[PDB]
Amino acid sequence: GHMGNAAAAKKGSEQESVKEFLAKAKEEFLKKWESPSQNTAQLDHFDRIKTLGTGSFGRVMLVKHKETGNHYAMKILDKQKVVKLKQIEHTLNEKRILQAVNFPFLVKLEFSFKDNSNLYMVMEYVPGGEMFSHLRRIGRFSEPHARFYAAQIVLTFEYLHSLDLIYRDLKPENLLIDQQGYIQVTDFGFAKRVKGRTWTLCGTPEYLAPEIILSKGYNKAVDWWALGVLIYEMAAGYPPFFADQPIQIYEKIVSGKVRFPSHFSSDLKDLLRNLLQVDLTKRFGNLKNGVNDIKNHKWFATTDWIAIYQRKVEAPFIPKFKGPGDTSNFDDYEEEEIRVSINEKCGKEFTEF
Amino acid sequence: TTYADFIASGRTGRRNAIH
Ligand SMILES: N#Cc1cc(-c2cccc(C3(CN)CCOCC3)c2)ccc1N
Ligand SMILES: [Cl-]
Repeated sequence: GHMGNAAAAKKGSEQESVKEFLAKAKEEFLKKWESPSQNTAQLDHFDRIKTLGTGSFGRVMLVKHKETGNHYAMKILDKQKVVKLKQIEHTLNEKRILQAVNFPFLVKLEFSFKDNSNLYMVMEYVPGGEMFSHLRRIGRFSEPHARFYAAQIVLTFEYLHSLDLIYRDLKPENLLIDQQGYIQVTDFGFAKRVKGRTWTLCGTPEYLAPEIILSKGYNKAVDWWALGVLIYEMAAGYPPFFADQPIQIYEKIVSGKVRFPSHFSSDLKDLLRNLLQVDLTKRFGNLKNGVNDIKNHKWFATTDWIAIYQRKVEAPFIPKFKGPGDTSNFDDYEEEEIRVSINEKCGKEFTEF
Repeated sequence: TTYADFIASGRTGRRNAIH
């Protein structure tokens, strides 16, 4: 066989220990899911410094807590825009997930509050910026560098899936790098509690699994497909399926064909063919052996999963850091004032926030 | 090359989610 006695016993024990960890983690998540925290700070507790990113209904800013001097990232959502864009449920769900999860690669919610006009989530500040920027600048990551990040996503999805959470929003634009070079996942608007299947068309064209494109009921296997897209893009510098227009991307995704750069190792190509598998009865992460087909793949043979979780592996890349509050690794955005209206807006719909 | 095709796609910047 592939393993002698000692290696087989060690692997078996490790896999049983994962089950034991996840059972405890689920119990802890379910307690917090049922008894969420709320109303833990206020706006005049913070100085607003700079915008780190924007979207159609909200922005994220670097802020400084006045009394302590500690920096945080504050997501500000305009209640009226959330309603207009049909994002009430996603917004409440994102906050509920963030309050209840606990894992070293998931961003921590430190405070949350609301006022007459806005909702506020105050999270850890992650000073290395988006993976996207580093990837486009460097061009591509070497296989060991890509593998270090991939391993963190594997563990994060193993954790989320054990809680019956599908993630659905994986891409380099949505992954931040911390001061130690490790990944932080921040965005949970598209995540959903799904023990079985779900049906919403959501995601980003390059990262959509075929079964989403084809309007099927789908399951957590879409996250394993997206992991394949991410690993490919990290290692190649471009994603496996691209074109001028989304429809042409979708035709490539559903085709069952993927091509690889000549510098990809055979181990990497094998892993990617098994993750980027159109046939759900064959996709790694969706078989009888679950996540173990991924974790035990040859491409991950050098990965010490516990050392990654414990953050004891030296990162391949440490972002520049001039000190607390340094925003050099984020883009510059037009700044806009935070207007708080004299009249409360949308109180009933956000009672749970 | 494949890289040139990627540049030609116009989708090298941050990508939005659908709808
Ligand atoms: N530090 C930090 C930090 C940064 C962000 C952030 C930064 C840039 C853009 C974005 C979005 C795209 N992922 C675009 C804007 O709406 C949110 C999602 C998010 C979120 C949470 C954090 N804790
Ligand atoms: Cl961009």
